[PDB]
Amino acid sequence: HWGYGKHNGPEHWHKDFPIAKGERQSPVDIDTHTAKYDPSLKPLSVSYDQATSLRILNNGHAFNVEFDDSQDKAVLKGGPLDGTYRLIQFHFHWGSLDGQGSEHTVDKKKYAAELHLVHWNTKYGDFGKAVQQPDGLAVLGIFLKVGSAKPGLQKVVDVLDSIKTKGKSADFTNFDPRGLLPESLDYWTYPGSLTTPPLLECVTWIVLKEPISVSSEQVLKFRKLNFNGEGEPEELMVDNWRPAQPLKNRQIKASFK
Ligand SMILES: Cc1ccc(S(=O)(=O)NC(=O)Nc2ccc(S(N)(=O)=O)nc2)cc1
Ligand SMILES: [Zn+2]
Repeated sequence: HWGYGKHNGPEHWHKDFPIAKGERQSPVDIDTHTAKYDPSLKPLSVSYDQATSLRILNNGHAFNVEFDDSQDKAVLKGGPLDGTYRLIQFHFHWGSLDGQGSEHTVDKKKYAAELHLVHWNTKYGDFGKAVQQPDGLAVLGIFLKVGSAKPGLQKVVDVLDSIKTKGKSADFTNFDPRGLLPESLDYWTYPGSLTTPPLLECVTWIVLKEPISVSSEQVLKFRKLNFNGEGEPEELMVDNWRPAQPLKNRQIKASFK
């Protein structure tokens, strides 16, 4: 019964998930002047050409577009990563207003939303094992700002009416996640966690510098989703973001000067 409300929100999570106050929690503020360029960081390799999307699910906190991760079909490699990480799902976090919604912040700036492409390290065999490892996951984070529409997002937006409430899913095949990527793959990277319960400290975060633009109409449709199940009182799925957590003993590295 954790959530994003007054009585079950991020400030309450530590009672069920003590790791909420751990040493490598996410998200964080990215202080751009303190992040250090790391010349040894390899270029990021995003290989989504063979992606097989399957389904879209409202899980009561966000919506997940799920992929077939039983073969190396859509993988993330390079950058700070050792080995091959398979795409399992993507989802977003967003606000009730355009001035908030992202989890990561940049010099304390909040974006309207944040896209998370979640990948797991193939050396651990499946997602459940990977989340128990400090290098188990790689999440590619992409900021959304409100401006021009993102054409590649529209197919997602248009199916949302069919998964309005918690527990609803719909077929979502042949979706190409390359249409959600910005031009540049310049990034910041640091060791962190899942940003929702169970908050496991198993994530290498790769957060892209360049946001994508989405239209006001696109984000408004995100905000029509429901946290609640069908036949329960309507509570709009908005402000499903965790705020910035203490950086503690971590350095954020940049791939770019
Ligand atoms: C092993 C296992 C653990 C947790 C789940 S889950 O579906 O209940 N939770 C989960 O997937 N959490 C999660 C949390 C945060 C993020 S995030 N927001 O950091 O990208 N992605 C996924 C499933 C299998
Ligand atoms: Zn997320």
